[PDB]
Amino acid sequence: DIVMTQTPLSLPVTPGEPASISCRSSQSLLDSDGNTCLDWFLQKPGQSPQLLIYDVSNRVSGVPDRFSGSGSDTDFTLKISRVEAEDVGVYYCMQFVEFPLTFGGGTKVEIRRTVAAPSVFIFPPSEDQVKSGTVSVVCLLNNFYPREASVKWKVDGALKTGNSQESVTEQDSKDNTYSLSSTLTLSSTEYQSHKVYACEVTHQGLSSPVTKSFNRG
Amino acid sequence: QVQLVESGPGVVKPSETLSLTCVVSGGTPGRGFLYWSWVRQPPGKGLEWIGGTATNTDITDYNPSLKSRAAISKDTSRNQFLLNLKPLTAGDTAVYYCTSRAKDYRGPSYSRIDVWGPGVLVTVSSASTKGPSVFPLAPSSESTAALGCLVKDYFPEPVTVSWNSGSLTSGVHTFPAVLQSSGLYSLSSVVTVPSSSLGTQTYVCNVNHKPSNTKVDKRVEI
Amino acid sequence: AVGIGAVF
Repeated sequence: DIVMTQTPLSLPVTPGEPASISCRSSQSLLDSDGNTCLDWFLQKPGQSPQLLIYDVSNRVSGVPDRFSGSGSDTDFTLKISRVEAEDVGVYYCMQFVEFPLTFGGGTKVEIRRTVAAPSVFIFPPSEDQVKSGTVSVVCLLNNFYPREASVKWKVDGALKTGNSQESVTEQDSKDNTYSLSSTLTLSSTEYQSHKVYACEVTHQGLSSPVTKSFNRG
Repeated sequence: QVQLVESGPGVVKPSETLSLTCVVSGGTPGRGFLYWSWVRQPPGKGLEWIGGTATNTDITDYNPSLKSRAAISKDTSRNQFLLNLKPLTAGDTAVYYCTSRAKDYRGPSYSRIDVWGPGVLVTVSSASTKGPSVFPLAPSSESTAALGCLVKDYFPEPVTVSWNSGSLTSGVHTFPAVLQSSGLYSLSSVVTVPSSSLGTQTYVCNVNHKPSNTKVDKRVEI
Repeated sequence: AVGIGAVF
């Protein structure tokens, strides 16, 4: 199989600034008739991929001249001269000089906005949950940017690793922020064998980490 | 080539067969042929070409990575083409797309026909259908408060969550589900409101899981 | 090229 390598995996761009996405093949994409068989697709959020550029540099009808494609036999570049909000999504390169057809790994373009610190909340489990046999303690990070953040769980003041899972929303269409949930799951006997539960959040918008805690009962 | 519509079972067990149908609604006439492909995307991952076939022939091209588990066929009289996959692994859970591609020489300039179906999510799992357990998430914050609902240990996807029968939409975040080691899914839905409204406004989360025919409404109060 | 048709 021809290996397609795409860089980067994630590209935050401030609106109006240029973006560049690179793709490589492990073999030449030049076919017998002299065509270089490399296409570019864009998959907008919650939608199917669709064709954006074909044969390295040809724009599909409706694609703005801001998009341009260039390349050699093995090295290809998709350039966006000034990124706009409608450009967000995952870009994929694909070769079709030979079977099997293979795709690059994708580049997620998102809008860069000003830094915004998360609002942090902690939710102690309800009495129903405690009678259920298993307990989930929820930590919410609301409306923050950029995506990178650290969430640490503390049980009776001690760092607790394992038994937690995270879920992140996609960038909000309205304010361009992210929200994140971190859930600590414990057995009920384990939950009731401790007194203090806390989540600590580190984020570029905070000068020092923010801790939210509760005392069980 | 005006439209592609995928259909098939949304959940398939690992011993069973994954069967998908793609119905092609054609466009303006032309001479030649199209190439129809199946492409899949695992949750949060990239695209993988499964296989395909030209409309004029009965020979199918397959991705070797798919271990000869895929069988793709077509019928232009039934304006359809089909994907069959067996045996299955949890690694085959994905959104499956059908695609139609051709170089278009009918115009004054060379152009492309490139059409994708909306895709169908197929989850492969031995888990049994199970309704979710819904628990309130009550505020533990002085200017604004946050409330939520935890919907846990359900199968399969999806579940839908609204607040106050859909009347409350501003500030709502419903998080993507996470697959637990048990094979079930859990998520939370949250909303931020002014704390002063906590005494005057009632907040109810409405949870709908149709695969298990489960509907729950929980009041969330302090 | 492979995996692509041609209409005229």
